[PDB]
Amino acid sequence: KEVQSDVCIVGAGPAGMLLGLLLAKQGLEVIVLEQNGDFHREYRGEITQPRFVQLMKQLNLLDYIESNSHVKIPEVNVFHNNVKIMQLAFNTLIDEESYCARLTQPTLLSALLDKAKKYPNFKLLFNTKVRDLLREDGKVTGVYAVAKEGNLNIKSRVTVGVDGRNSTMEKLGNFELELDYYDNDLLWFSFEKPESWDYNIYHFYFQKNYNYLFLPKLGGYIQCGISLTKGEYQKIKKEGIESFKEKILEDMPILKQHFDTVTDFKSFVQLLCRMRYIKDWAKEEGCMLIGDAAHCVTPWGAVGSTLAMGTAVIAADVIYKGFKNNDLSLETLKQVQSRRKEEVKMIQNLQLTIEKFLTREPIKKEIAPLMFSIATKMPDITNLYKKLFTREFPLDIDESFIFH
Amino acid sequence: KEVQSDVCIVGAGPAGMLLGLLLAKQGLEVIVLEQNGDFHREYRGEITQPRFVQLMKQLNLLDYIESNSHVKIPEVNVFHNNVKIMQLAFNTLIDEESYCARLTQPTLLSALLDKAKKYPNFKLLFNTKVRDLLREDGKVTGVYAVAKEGNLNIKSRVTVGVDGRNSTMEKLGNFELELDYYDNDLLWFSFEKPESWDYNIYHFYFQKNYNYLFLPKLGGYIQCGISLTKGEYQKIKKEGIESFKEKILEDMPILKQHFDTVTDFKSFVQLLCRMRYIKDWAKEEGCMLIGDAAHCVTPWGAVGSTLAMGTAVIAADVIYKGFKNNDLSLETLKQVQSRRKEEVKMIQNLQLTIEKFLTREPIKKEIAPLMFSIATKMPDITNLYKKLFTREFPLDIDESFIFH
Amino acid sequence: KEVQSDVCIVGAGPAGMLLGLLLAKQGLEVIVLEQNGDFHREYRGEITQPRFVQLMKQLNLLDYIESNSHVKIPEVNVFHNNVKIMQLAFNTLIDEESYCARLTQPTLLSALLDKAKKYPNFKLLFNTKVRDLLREDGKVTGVYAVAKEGNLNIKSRVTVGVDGRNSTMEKLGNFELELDYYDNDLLWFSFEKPESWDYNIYHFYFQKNYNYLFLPKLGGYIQCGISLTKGEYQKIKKEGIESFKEKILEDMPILKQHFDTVTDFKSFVQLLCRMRYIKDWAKEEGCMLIGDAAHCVTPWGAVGSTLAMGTAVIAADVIYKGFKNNDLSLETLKQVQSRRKEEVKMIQNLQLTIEKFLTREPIKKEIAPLMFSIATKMPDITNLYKKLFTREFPLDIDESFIFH
Ligand SMILES: Cc1cc2nc3c(=O)[nH]c(=O)nc-3n(C[C@H](O)[C@H](O)[C@H](O)COP(=O)(O)OP(=O)(O)OC[C@H]3O[C@@H](n4cnc5c(N)ncnc54)[C@H](O)[C@@H]3O)c2cc1C
Ligand SMILES: Cc1cc2nc3c(=O)[nH]c(=O)nc-3n(C[C@H](O)[C@H](O)[C@H](O)COP(=O)(O)OP(=O)(O)OC[C@H]3O[C@@H](n4cnc5c(N)ncnc54)[C@H](O)[C@@H]3O)c2cc1C
Ligand SMILES: Cc1cc2nc3c(=O)[nH]c(=O)nc-3n(C[C@H](O)[C@H](O)[C@H](O)COP(=O)(O)OP(=O)(O)OC[C@H]3O[C@@H](n4cnc5c(N)ncnc54)[C@H](O)[C@@H]3O)c2cc1C
Ligand SMILES: CCCCCC/C=C\CCCCCCCC(=O)O[C@H](COC(=O)CCCCCCC/C=C/CCCCCCCC)COP(=O)(O)OC[C@H](O)CO
Ligand SMILES: CCCCCC/C=C\CCCCCCCC(=O)O[C@H](COC(=O)CCCCCCC/C=C\CCCCCCCC)COP(=O)(O)OC[C@H](O)CO
Ligand SMILES: CCCCCC/C=C\CCCCCCCC(=O)O[C@H](COC(=O)CCCCCCC/C=C\CCCCCCCC)COP(=O)(O)OC[C@H](O)CO
Repeated sequence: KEVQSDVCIVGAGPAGMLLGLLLAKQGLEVIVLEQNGDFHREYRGEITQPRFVQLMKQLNLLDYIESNSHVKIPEVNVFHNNVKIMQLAFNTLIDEESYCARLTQPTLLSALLDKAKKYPNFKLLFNTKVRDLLREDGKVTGVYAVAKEGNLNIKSRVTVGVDGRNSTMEKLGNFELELDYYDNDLLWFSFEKPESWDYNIYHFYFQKNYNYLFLPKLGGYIQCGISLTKGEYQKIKKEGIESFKEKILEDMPILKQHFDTVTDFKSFVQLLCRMRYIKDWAKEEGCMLIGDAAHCVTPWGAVGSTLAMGTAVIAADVIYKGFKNNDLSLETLKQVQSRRKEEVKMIQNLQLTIEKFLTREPIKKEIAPLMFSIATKMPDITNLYKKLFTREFPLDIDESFIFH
Repeated sequence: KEVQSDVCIVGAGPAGMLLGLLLAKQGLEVIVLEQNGDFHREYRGEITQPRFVQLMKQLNLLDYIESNSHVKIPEVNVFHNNVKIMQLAFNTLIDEESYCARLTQPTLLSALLDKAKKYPNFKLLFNTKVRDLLREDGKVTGVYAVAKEGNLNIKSRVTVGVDGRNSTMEKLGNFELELDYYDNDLLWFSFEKPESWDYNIYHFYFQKNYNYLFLPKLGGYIQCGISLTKGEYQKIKKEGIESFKEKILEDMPILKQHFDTVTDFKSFVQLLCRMRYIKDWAKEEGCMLIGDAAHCVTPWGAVGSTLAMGTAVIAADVIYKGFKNNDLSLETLKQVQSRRKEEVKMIQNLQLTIEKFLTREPIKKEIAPLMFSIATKMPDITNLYKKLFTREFPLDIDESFIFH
Repeated sequence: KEVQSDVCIVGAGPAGMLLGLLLAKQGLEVIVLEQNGDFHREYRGEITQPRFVQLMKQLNLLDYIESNSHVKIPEVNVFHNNVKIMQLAFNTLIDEESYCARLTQPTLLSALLDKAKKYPNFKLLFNTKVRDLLREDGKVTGVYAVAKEGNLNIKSRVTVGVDGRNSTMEKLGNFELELDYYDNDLLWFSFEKPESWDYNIYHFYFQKNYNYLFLPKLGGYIQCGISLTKGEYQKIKKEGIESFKEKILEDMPILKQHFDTVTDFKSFVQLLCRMRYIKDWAKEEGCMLIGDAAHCVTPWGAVGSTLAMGTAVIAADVIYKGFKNNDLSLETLKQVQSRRKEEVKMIQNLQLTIEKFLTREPIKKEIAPLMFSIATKMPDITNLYKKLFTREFPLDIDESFIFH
């Protein structure tokens, strides 16, 4: 059918969903579309940042978010050859409360949906794959989508895409990619937590054969990612499962119990560490790109979700200002990028610098952990930690967006 | 009065001058405006790069330029506490001709002008500072300038600004700065060459107090740049000339003879190591920013002039193609940036990495040279050399640009 | 025959000898057996630590030992390509007197023997090589040895093995060895001291071909050790003496006068840099392994003798406590290991980290020296110096062990 509204957010991710309710409490007609059936269809990570806590307290949602199931990671540890080389507790970064949080994306999305659906002007449609844009009169008037019931021409003055790195809307509008980075990947597998370890951990190991990352998998497990170069996993698959198991157990002898029942490669998940940046997030009238669709980043420090959420809150700010001033021009849509540009670019440069440490070249794989140990012992490093984990000042938002 | 041409180039530096004649030999009408009375008025540099040799040989200009006054520099040396830690002969980078050169901008510009003025369709005006842009019918039509003898209203299909880092057309057209970096400065002074030293040198020194750069100043002298942090030269002036002289002679005792007659700071010249990148070099029809006005860089590797010249060559190719096809809109003008983007950005990122070694912070200052040594002993380092000093492939340009 | 006492110490090296007299003044019955004829038979080193001085002045023995012949080494220097990269004066590590000391093991052992022989309950037998343990009634009750006159069945409640790395009692009791490290060796030779050098030196040199160590050999000479990889010595011997001499003199031209008279490999002495750690030093009643037989280490920093002496002091404390308490079970003998474990493991890990600098691999050999320079320029290097050279707190022992 034909339904008309004010804001159409393609994608029900953590960003759009946030952008879903921030406008919903402002009295705007909001429709949020997702192609999936729910938030459980795809696993998009669990670890968050102290920046997330900062934003939740800034929006006065910290207590409501904390009431759900979560785990507080107090610090991050880096080991070299099973010897600790760096330690950083998140509570020393800012005076207020700060901590990493194992908080599943489905649970946070469910909480946001529960809070948002109390507003009648909010409509969330699942199983709705957007097909194209109603680019009419030289501007984006709405979107043509298929609901699965029928075909919808859903019109809105603003159409915002948060479709993630695998965004179809990136090419529906002529959005030019000015940064496409893909150099490494991760091999994820979950194993039962050993009794010698803690559950609330955030660990990175430099070892002889591979580099490892250990995170608190939901349910009392430990979720470990092995860092590999792009195009190296199929070489390992050809080389044989036995060699991979031997090289892993030589590096991490405690994984022997889990690998005793491992005999093949299909228990691992290949995560592609992609990073992207759109040349201009808004270039037409009524269309703009925020979230992972525009500034997706690598999962080092768990900054991607918080970055998307901050960009979504800035976009809600700009959209509300445009509605109040009756000025939703494209130059108003440039404001979102002009405000998030410094944060996003600084974060992306930090991620590039961190990814430089993951080199697996003959001499560089051996000099990287020592380089990391030198870098973490500089007196400046603390500031860098803040640049990577906290927002120095809260995002300038109107007091109307604060929840009570 | 009323002067009508095809191309109007504001700026007669090495880039525009090249763009001045590359189109001039194509048969187009070219007018080049310069505020200075000659090329000798400002000192704009001496050192070139093997990229310059590659570009000259590609255009079949190498013999003509090499017939002038130049000094071939075969290698760059780096020292730590007066002990060499790095060496690189340029002839090993590529199989063709590869060498740095001492070549003053005035003589290169004089050679280019001598070649260009033989074409009747090329005109050059000196002491003609551009004031306004003749923006009419929603597009840039020409420039209003003052010649010192009258007020000229020059009309041309293409108006190209190569004004340099201190560009007046940078704001006449609303051009945005995507990057603006300024972290260090160079204190330049020339001293007579000691008999122990060679003339065709390119030397860098990590010393106790200051880092030094030595280049062959024209006339049998040696020009030295002392690297300082931004805003630190005033502190040095306050502290006194005697302390500065003592710390300089402690680092480099060979400078004693020159400093025997230095009693004040009015002989050193301060250079601001600014690096800039324009968001989009073409944003209006009939106007464009290329060269140092768009992608000015730091003087680490002598890449600035060659980069500007390559941008000018690509711009000449694009402009000639557009004139041939009778299509000089904004879309075709936006091709120069797309064709120079990756090279310019890679060079700027390498410059940022190199400038990271110039830190004067308490702890980082003493380990920075050693880091540099570790950098120069990597197996990959030679590729980096090829990325910094040479061009992998010649510029994709039409055959009529080759001189005979 | 039949000899019955309290303590039987197999081995009369610096550790056991110390524990030989510490218990002797407690009134216990002690026999110390040594297979050698005297303390001059085997060269066991000359360099001590400030830790040794701390231990000697803790027992009120510093003035007695210092009355002998010794050379005070005030500092340790590290050079790279004949240029000093590190300096450390030991007196800045603790407020008390702190220095290294060239003190020949025969001299210290003779002083300890002279102090101990005044006690009639102390008996030392040279040329009495132990052969077996009298393990009876499910526990060790003594030793069967041969004195060169007769066969001695020595009976003692406590039997302590300090036989060293070549321990013959290491396998008499099934002592599990949980760390067997051997990666490098040292080629030792003594040469006449040049007048340009100081005698009391502790010098390390990173050079082009080999790494060198210079110590004050007794008699006004200089003891030099060339660091080599395991098994490389016989490759050098096959390659020829002349090539070895040329590569040595290229690295250290000051050695030309000594190497003018060198024409064979029979002047150098090969020392194997082994480092062992027994899993548990006490596993049954009436037997124990301490000292070099338990925690042998590499000779970097001169830590082995002081570590063995400290272990012997702790073992004497535990043995006296058990004898006074009348409790000499396995669980009270485990106290020595439980108390020395942290110190010994910290020292051994530091030795591993130091030995990592002695790599001779193609590219790693060149970045190792200036990797050493970086680590010595860290803000926390002084804590590492204190941990590697000094003891933070004195060993907790009774006043009865203090000499008067
Ligand atoms: C496999 C994986 C693992 C990750 N792990 C972590 C981690 O451990 N820690 C961390 O901090 N971050 C992690 N991330 C990143 C994190 O998920 C993102 O930063 C976050 O999702 C940002 O929100 P978003 O809405 O922009 O992205 P997404 O939530 O991924 O946006 C995509 C959403 O839009 C919908 N959609 C897409 N296209 C369409 C369309 N055409 N029509 C309709 N709906 C559409 C999808 O159904 C989905 O709901 C991970 C991401 C992935 C892909
Ligand atoms: C002190 C100094 C030293 C340098 N040393 C080196 C070096 O050793 N090596 C190296 O590789 N690079 C060096 N450079 C950089 C190098 O000079 C530039 O990168 C290069 O000239 C770029 O070419 P261009 O024509 O775009 O710039 P420019 O040479 O600056 O060209 C701009 C010209 O246009 C004129 N102009 C500006 N505005 C107007 C206007 N409104 N109307 C009319 N004319 C106008 C200017 O007067 C100037 O003549 C140095 C620069 C400086 C300032
Ligand atoms: C060549 C060399 C150079 C060294 N240089 C230094 C140095 O510069 N600085 C430093 O701090 N350390 C040095 N050391 C190490 C130092 O000698 C030992 O760490 C130290 O002696 C430890 O004390 P210990 O008595 O347990 O060892 P040792 O003195 O080696 O113990 C062996 C003793 O036990 C006796 N013994 C062994 N087996 C039997 C048996 N079956 N029956 C009877 N007696 C037996 C031997 O006769 C000898 O007296 C060096 C060692 C060597 C081999
Ligand atoms: C080399 C033979 C010995 C020569 C010395 C002779 C006798 C005595 C002097 C002993 C000095 C030994 C210095 C050891 C330095 C060292 O590695 O210690 C470290 C130094 O601290 C650092 O982490 C600083 C940077 C460390 C750099 C890596 C050092 C270990 C690596 C060795 C390999 C070197 C060759 C290169 C191989 C790899 C190339 C591909 C201890 O660190 P920590 O975490 O315990 O504490 C921090 C510290 O206090 C600084 O803040
Ligand atoms: C490797 C993955 C990391 C695993 C844990 C991830 C999760 C949490 C931990 C987060 C902490 C990460 C911080 C690492 C330190 C770091 O990036 O430092 C850097 C230090 O400075 C830099 O810019 C370093 C440049 C990039 C270094 C690349 C690493 C080189 C390693 C191996 C390849 C060897 C080839 C080079 C050898 C030559 C040496 C120079 C941050 O720089 P900055 O300018 O942003 O800030 C500087 C700072 O404030 C003080 O200098
Ligand atoms: C220093 C001023 C310039 C002096 C030279 C003058 C003229 C010409 C010579 C130019 C030679 C420049 C080469 C410098 C090395 C360099 O850029 O390498 C780098 C090597 O890798 C890096 O990114 C190194 C990190 C950047 C430098 C960090 C700053 C180090 C100094 C001080 C801060 C110390 C704390 C931070 C430590 C970080 C761990 C390394 C470029 O990386 P890449 O991936 O592009 O290339 C890899 C390469 O093949 C391996 O090295």
